[PDB]
Amino acid sequence: GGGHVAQIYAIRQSISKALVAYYQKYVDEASKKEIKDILIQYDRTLLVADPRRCESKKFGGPGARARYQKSYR
Amino acid sequence: GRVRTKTVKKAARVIIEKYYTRLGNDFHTNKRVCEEIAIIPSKKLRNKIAGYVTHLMKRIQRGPVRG
Amino acid sequence: AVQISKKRKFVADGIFKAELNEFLTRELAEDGYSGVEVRVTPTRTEIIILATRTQNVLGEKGRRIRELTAVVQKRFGFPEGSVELYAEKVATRGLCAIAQAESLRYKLLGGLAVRRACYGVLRFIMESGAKGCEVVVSGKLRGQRAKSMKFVDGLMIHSGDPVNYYVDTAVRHVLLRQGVLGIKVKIMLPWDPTGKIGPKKPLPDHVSIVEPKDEILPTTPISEQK
Amino acid sequence: MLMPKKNRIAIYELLFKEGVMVAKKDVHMPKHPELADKNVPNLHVMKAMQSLKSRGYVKEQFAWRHFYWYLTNEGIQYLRDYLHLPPEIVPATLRRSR
Amino acid sequence: GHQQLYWSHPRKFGQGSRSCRVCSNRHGLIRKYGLNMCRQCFRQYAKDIGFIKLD
Amino acid sequence: AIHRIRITLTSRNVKSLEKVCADLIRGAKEKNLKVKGPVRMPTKTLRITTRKTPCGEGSKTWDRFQMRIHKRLIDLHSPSEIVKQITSISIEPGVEVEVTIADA
RNA sequence: CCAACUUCUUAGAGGGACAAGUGGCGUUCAGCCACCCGAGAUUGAGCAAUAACAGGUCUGUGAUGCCCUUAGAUGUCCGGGGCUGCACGCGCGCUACACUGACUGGCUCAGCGUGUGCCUACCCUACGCCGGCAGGCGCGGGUAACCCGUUGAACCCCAUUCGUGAUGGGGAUCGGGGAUUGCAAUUAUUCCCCAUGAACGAGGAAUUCCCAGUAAGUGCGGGUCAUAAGCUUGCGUUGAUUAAG
Ligand SMILES: [Mg+2]
Ligand SMILES: [Mg+2]
Repeated sequence: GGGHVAQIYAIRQSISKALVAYYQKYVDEASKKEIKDILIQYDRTLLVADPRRCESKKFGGPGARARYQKSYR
Repeated sequence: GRVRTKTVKKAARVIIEKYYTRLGNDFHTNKRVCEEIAIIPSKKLRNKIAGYVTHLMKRIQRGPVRG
Repeated sequence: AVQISKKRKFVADGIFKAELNEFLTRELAEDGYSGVEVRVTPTRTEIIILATRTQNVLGEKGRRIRELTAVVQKRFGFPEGSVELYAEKVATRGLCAIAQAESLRYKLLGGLAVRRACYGVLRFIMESGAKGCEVVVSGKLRGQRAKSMKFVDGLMIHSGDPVNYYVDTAVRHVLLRQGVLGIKVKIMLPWDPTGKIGPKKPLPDHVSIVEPKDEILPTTPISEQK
Repeated sequence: MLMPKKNRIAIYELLFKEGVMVAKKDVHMPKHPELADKNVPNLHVMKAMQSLKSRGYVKEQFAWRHFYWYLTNEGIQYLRDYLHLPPEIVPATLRRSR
Repeated sequence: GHQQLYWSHPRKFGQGSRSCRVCSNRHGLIRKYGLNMCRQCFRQYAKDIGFIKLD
Repeated sequence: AIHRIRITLTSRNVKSLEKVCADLIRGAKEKNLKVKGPVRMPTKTLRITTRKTPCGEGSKTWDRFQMRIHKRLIDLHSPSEIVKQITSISIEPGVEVEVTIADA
């Protein structure tokens, strides 16, 4: 799924939180909170997901918010 | 947009007067009290009544609200 | 023969269900008809007519039952009698909206005043345990130009999706001497049974609070070992 | 219409062996469906049953596009006078059922 | 008359032959899923089919 | 005998087929058979759209009717003499059940 | 049983967030603003009141009143034409005016959805072999989380060629040939090839749409459809700027 840059943010997200979940489960959480320190204060959106989505088209214009041109005369 | 409606502000005064001793100043416990004690039709106004009931529980223990 | 897709089966009995509801309305208009309920089986299927006045679909040993399974047979293509009607008196006779919409259909054909007849029926629904209703008569009343009377009496919601099952709407037509009249009855049903006569699933704009108990024994203690 | 005699007997005998028939208002179909064997198109079934209504012996309504009828009891005592059948030979209008 | 050529223009492919299921229009019909109803006709039984809305 | 059967169930409404799901679940497991669970094939939503107006006058409105059909599906193994008490323990007008042929 | 599982795929029940926590503002009243934690501290839309309009629709309706017509019929059918006619004006929309691009070749990643008919007879098509191309041929699945389909979509990415030129930008116009749909392609139905290469160099007064997965670029699937999208309706992608008298 995805695209070209929708995927490379998806694997960046993935292998960032991959070893964090290996470090909750096979090393201590002191070092997990250590590696979570560097990841969160440097542009936090790695291991927390991006929530927003498509926000669907409506029935009076060519997309979600765009509308057709009105003609008064 | 936060301003709370009438039927939530109506239904809180019927609860907290009648069950002042069966409560606390915790939202998540009083959430469970409000479903037990009166039939709420859906979850959204369940914990939205409970929020305003807790908004009075940190409050009517201090001053003369209609208590 | 060969078999079609599920997406065309569900519309096929969706459009089957609408058609006989159209004709039986055209056929049993005079009876307090009020709908159908159909049961499809790999046996004798079972249509039931919810007519109030159940006599007038019967003749001498079911005249207008047997042919009204035969007109359904030789139209839709059933096998030899895998479909049957059953007439069935509906409870709360004037509380389902279609019934008295068909009643005041024929009560306007006798030549009454509209205000006399509607105050007949508006007092008839609201005596019948209805929490609220309102009835609209539209068309050519006094004058060349046509106007519209409405007779709101009772409480009635208008928006949200719970104007789907607290209410029912019925729209019917009455062919009078000039033009066509318009009938439009809507009735709000009581929550009361959690069951038969009304809807379940209470209306979300009110909180049904209950009392606390008798508050017995707050005093100095007691115990029993048993 | 123009009433071919051997065809009208075939539409009457189906209208006599029960009290129903379900012609459909699309007259440009070559083959009437309930008959489908004795080479009748839909115009023959229309304009014969239309002859009956003005005498009153049959009684109709109309569905979406189907053009149903019912048999008034005067129609039964006429259909015996066309088909030479005694007042023992009856339709299914009276009772065959339980 | 003279059935050699009466209904001869071939009612086949084409929207002069597709029709409305309810009471015989041929305009704006819905052949989706094999319903065969004109747009005006479909709305009245809308629920009677079962196509409820978003709500 | 001995067969391999598959029973299907689908409807417009979901709450009715939720109960018919669990009822045949308990109706095999009261006769202590072996069941594989209710497989969740996705919901088929068809979204036919009309222009809401009879004429051409308006401000270009549209309405979006839709019908969501839900479908669920269950295997069993038992012989097919008891296809009657698989059929006739529920009537339920709004559901449409099928049983796949039992040649295994 | 010649393996264990639900993390993604998918639904179902349920949990979840309320402006409760924290400070500040405020009659310490409704509330407002800052952060704490959190996936989320306003997701998008549908039903939408009273009372109206001489708004629209009698050319959907076996809904209908009135009036007209009723056989040298406005009823009905077949045949050809017509709504497509062009001195001109106006309205939605599609392409372009390039170098942030056009070519050529690599390279690559989506979601919604529809698919063979009671009548109605024409569906999506993978594969194989013929052809520079539309297409033709046999052979098979699919009434469908089964087959098409891990839907190898476009923009874009990268390597070459092209260089400020009315240019290989741009494709109107038009001649000739070639294939399928069909009862019939001419007034060109569409598609393909070769050739022809017009304005157009960022647009006057004026005016429209829009504020975050937003505009906008970009393809895709429905609807209509025998053959058909410059439309509309949906989806994905890349993603910002600012009266008790
Ligand atoms: Mg009409
Ligand atoms: Mg330049």
